[PDB]
Amino acid sequence: MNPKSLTRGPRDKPTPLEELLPHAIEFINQYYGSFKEAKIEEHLARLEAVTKEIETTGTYQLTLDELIFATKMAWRNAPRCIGRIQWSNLQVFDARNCSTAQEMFQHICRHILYATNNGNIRSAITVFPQRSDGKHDFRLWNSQLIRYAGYQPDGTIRGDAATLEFTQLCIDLGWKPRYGRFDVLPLVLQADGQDPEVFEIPPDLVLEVTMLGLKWYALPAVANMLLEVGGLEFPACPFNGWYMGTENVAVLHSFQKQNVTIMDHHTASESFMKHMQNEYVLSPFYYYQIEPWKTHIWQN
Amino acid sequence: MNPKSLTRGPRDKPTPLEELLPHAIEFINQYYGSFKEAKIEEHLARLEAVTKEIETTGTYQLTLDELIFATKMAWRNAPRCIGRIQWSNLQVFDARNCSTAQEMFQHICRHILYATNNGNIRSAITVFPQRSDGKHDFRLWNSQLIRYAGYQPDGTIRGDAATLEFTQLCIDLGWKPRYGRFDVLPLVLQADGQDPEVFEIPPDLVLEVTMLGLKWYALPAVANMLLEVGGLEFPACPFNGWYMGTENVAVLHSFQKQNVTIMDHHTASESFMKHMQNEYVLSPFYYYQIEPWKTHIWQN
Ligand code: HEM
Ligand code: HEM
Ligand SMILES: Oc1ccc(-n2ccnc2)cc1
Ligand SMILES: Oc1ccc(-n2ccnc2)cc1
Repeated sequence: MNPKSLTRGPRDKPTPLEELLPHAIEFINQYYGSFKEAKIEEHLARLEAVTKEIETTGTYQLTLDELIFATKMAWRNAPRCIGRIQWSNLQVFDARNCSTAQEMFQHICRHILYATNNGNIRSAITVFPQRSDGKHDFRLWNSQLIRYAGYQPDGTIRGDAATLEFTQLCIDLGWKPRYGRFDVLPLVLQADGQDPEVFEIPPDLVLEVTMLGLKWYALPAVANMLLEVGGLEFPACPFNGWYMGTENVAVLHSFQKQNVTIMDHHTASESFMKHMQNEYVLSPFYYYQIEPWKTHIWQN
Repeated sequence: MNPKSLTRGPRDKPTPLEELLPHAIEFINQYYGSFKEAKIEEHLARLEAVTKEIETTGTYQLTLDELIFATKMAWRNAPRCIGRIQWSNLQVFDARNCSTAQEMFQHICRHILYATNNGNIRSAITVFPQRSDGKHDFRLWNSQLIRYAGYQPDGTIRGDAATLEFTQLCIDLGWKPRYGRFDVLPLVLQADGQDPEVFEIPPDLVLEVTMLGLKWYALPAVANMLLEVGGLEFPACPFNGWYMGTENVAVLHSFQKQNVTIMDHHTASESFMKHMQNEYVLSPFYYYQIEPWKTHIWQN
């Protein structure tokens, strides 16, 4: 077996041109090939401009349309994603001009607003600036945009056991811990390679389904993966879908009763129909990363 | 003399409760004693929960923090390890929820990525699921994560003489032998007691220092030892440090010239300083095991 690593790690220098160029050329071919027999002269013109740009700046910028295509192909290329059957139902937010953690926060607020849509969940991805030298990365330190804290004496955990470590990190970063079963964690946002800053999510932005005391948030958003395309790496690119029912009877009932989208049969059929409507190593690809608190060099 | 065996062998049944319990109790004491005079009520609460768990499930689970403490104390307890002077400089990856060999492979990929760190080596250990009945062991059959193959007519060996036997095993397992001096061996990974599966390491994951033709890999990682803690046994727990210069002038020069960490005086001083920064029979312990191809019962 020759599996590939599903993880893409940090860099300390820009991707070498002899490495970047072949990957860019190949992505551009994939993009223009999606037009089948059309746009040969456009394809060649784009190859030229991208090459000059790489040779002159050391890197290159995707067009918006190339970016959109890439986010959708990367989704189509996600082996375990059940939602990838309707990969054309994806809203893209272009945050590649983002500079600060405060601005990252506002972009994420918009994403959560749009995607949650009062319960009528819509799939979205927000793409922050691409990796340059690897010393100025944008990262979300959260695993998901919305997730409950987990607190550890008897060895048992209150909250989400999966967030024990990250929760402790937020505390260490000055976040004030409640100790409930359902405390929504703050966003921990890193911009331009700087130390991360901590932002509470406005509670009204968090839609929850009450199930006994049980409760859960409506929006499943992956915060911590990296988008690769044409040799470019985007270490900050949160995306969301909607929940599968499986990840109990009460749950399937409560989401449906509160009108929050889940992947039931009707939704599967509806979203696939909408997908077919739009019809009028793997790359690009979403990689896992190393948890950033294990690799970050603190400014202070 | 009453030396202890440095080897810990296989089991065919779970550790008996009358044996496990005293060891768990003692480890918990060691863990809470590291808090000196604090957390007496927490200590007692943990003793209770661990005992009930052992009595009800036949075993118990460490908290993440207990696991981390154990990996570091086991390192501190390693008699021949020169690096143990800075035992607090250890990154822990928790893979105790691993199920398959494919997943083991991805965890090891992450470990190699993190630890190699483009040459700025960082010490890490990845802990796979603990032994249950001894019939579902996770094992790495390699002695090191990265090591060159050794090929034997005149009785001389091409490659690493220390891997003659394991190399032959990989071939028997269907791995296609080149016959160079520096062929990186595949990972041979056993999950849940099943027959091992063979995985080529992605070449880009392997950092090498070119010294004449001489060459060598940057990352020294022990693949085949067992971590013991509180009566629990972890038969798969690869860890790495960085090389000592001694294990030639050209070598010390080439690593330093390519910026790959070795235990020179500066590094010794730097890592010890970082260690002191963190300051704000033996158990736990790393045991040797019997080479698994000598004990494994083939499913097919
Ligand atoms: C519209 C609803 C969607 C559904 C129902 C869905 C469902 C899932 C499920 C069930 C998994 C597997 C998780 C596990 O292993 O337990 C998954 C993984 C994943 N999803 Fe989605 N997803 C959706 C949208 C998206 C979107 C919009 C993207 C990205 C543009 C995406 C990218 C991924 C990736 C990269 C993974 C993990 C890697 C892998 O699949 O191997 N998904 N998704
Ligand atoms: C950071 C750099 C490190 C250095 C320079 C270092 C160096 C060494 C050396 C020189 C040996 C002796 C090998 C021989 O006998 O020829 C050794 C053995 C060993 N090391 Fe390390 N080591 C490091 C990190 C680690 C880590 C991270 C662990 C585990 C968490 C570890 C655990 C051991 C064990 C168990 C042995 C063999 C048993 C024994 O010491 O008797 N070492 N190490
Ligand atoms: O913990 C999570 C959350 C959301 C996930 N997801 C959303 C869309 N696709 C996967 C996956 C895993
Ligand atoms: O053959 C090896 C490789 C690495 C080793 N090591 C790494 C860290 N500590 C020991 C020891 C022996």
